[PDB]
Amino acid sequence: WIENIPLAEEEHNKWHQDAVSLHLEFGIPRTAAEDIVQQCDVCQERGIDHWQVDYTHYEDKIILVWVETNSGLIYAERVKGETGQEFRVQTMKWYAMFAPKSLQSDNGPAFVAESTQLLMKYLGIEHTTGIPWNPQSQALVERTHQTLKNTLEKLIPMFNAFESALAGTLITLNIKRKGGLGTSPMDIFIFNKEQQRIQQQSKSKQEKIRFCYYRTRKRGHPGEWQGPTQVLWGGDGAIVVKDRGTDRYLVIANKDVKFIPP
Amino acid sequence: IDHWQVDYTHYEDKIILVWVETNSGLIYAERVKGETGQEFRVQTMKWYAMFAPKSLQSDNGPAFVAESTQLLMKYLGIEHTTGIPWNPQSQALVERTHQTLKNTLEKLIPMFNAFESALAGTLITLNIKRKGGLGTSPMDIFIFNKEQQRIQQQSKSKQEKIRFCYYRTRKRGHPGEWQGPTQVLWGGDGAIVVKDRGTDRYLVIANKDVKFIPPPK
Amino acid sequence: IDHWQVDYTHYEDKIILVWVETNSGLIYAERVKGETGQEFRVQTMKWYAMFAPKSLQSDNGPAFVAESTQLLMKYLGIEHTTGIPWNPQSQALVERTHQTLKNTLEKLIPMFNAFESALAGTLITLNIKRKGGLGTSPMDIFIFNKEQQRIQQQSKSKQEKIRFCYYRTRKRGHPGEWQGPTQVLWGGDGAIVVKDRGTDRYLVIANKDVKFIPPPK
DNA sequence: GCTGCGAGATCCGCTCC
DNA sequence: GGAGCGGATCTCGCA
Ligand SMILES: [Ca+2]
Ligand SMILES: [Zn+2]
Repeated sequence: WIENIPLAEEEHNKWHQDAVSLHLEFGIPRTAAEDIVQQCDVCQERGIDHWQVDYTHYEDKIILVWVETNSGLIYAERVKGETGQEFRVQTMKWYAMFAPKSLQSDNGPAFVAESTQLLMKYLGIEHTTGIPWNPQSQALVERTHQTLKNTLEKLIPMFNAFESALAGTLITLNIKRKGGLGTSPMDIFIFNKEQQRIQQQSKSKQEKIRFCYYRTRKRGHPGEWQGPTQVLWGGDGAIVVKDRGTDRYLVIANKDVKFIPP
Repeated sequence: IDHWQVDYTHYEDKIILVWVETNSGLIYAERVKGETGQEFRVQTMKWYAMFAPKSLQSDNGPAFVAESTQLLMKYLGIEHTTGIPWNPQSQALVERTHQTLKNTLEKLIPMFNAFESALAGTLITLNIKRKGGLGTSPMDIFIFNKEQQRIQQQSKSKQEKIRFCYYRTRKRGHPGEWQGPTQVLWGGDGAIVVKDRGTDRYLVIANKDVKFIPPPK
Repeated sequence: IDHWQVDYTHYEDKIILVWVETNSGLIYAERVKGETGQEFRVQTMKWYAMFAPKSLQSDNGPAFVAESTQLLMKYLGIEHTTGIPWNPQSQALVERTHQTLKNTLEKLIPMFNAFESALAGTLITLNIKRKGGLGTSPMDIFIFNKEQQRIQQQSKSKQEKIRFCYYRTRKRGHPGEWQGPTQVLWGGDGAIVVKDRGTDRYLVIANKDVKFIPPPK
């Protein structure tokens, strides 16, 4: 946790990994990995709970597409109409069973409305609307629709309706399609939630800013007290701080820190 | 382990179907338009899409007893049993969940304006605000059970290694011949312990004079 | 034990260097011509001539920080820190000592013509007249601290006895786990003192919450 | 119609006092 | 259990 932060930072400086890879490798919190990645000047100059929504039709019926950037999870459900009210119904019914944090979409008649933004404001999940001019996004969106629509005709004859094939497509994609060590995309999502839940136990007691002094040990010589430095994250007797001089993250034991009243 | 149940409720001349879990307590709600079996079939397959059950128990229904329905449920491979449940625990859980959801939905009336939005919002509130045990949501305990069963099923991989190794000793200031092959007993940092056949004695040998070989046929 | 602090004071355009001690409480004041590095080193050497300090604290000052000063201090080989002491205890002690010495010096200025003789007489009178408790003068505490620092004392710490036991922590009547074996420190009546490995903090555990390890048979 | 060799160190396993 | 002791084993460099 606290101890391996500089190791992750220097590894990312060497190789320029991503936040998810750093989290899976060094075990650092996802927030810390995101902070490290975002602060990279080269990176400034793809993640969990990040989804994309696209519109498609088949046999003159309305269907919505929800593609997860990381877990490769696809979800769909029948939609009566493209109006704003029905669109909101589907969007928040999507949150009924999922807990995302980011979402991207294009411009549409039901995307923008006087009540659409205020409704998502209550949910609190950040959403960005823009034009996907990235060639990677263009080629990634194309394959998902073909993959989901190819499985439709493989099970039409003995299913009664199209909404019946709606669940069959999800069964074909999210249940049987497996990579790695026989891991399904839903397995990836469920496992991701496991390590995602851990950081709540730490951030629950960390929601109150504190200033503290730090002391640098050099060959067993305490030297002096230095600070003040903002406490980044807490640990079992270890505290990580930012050095103003060397611009590096340092780890100090709990026996060389005091409390400064606000 | 992975038991599910179905129950319908009537409110304001409308029918709401509820999926209930016994061991964990998952609750799901949906608005059933008509009593035709097509709606029940599509709801069941949507549930199979969004959930991975192993056992389902339910009462009798006008559309449940149909050859096509049994054929479809056997196509999905799930099991189902007929007859009214006689377990008081299941009845108590179902009644408590139904009364709680009814109370929550009737309390939440002024906040919404639409209907489908209202049902899905009630689903959100019931599935999120329900804190059981150490503040665990029903979906949270469900994913806990899934990850626990997955890790207990996959834990056998780390146990089936039984790798083989060679070893050699220093005699009269010079290295000896590569004795083996043999199966390692315990391997830690710096050295590993092995069983010798010449003297039937345990010997600890460092990593600087060993070789690692997969077990033979 | 044997904690010292060095400070400067001004009186009638005269610089006086003062050493304040915590355990013995003795004040040592001398006259310094100027707050230069070489003279500061000379004064520290004069102070070290009859005393053997172990812990020293200093405030901010240009003479305190210097490459030659730090080399000389490492020549001393004594645990000392230099910086800005914001601890209220040290500041309060030093200001109280300064106030006391300022109050006391003006009483014996007239009959003693020499300033050095006057300050020596004042400090002599203070350390021979002022007594606390049952009549404990500061040099008695100082010699007690000095005689507690015998080299032969450290070797007399293990005659025959050494034991081991477990310990469990209690939080509002709810006990914890045994935390593994740990080394004992001393055996009291009704409770014992142990050292934690995770936090390096000394704790006290009741006898009823401690499981004794039997001696080898 | 024929050819490698041993001196000088070092321990094991032994038995005997 | 201490004790020395006979012998198998090792490398290297003559040309
Ligand atoms: Ca020759
Ligand atoms: Zn980077």
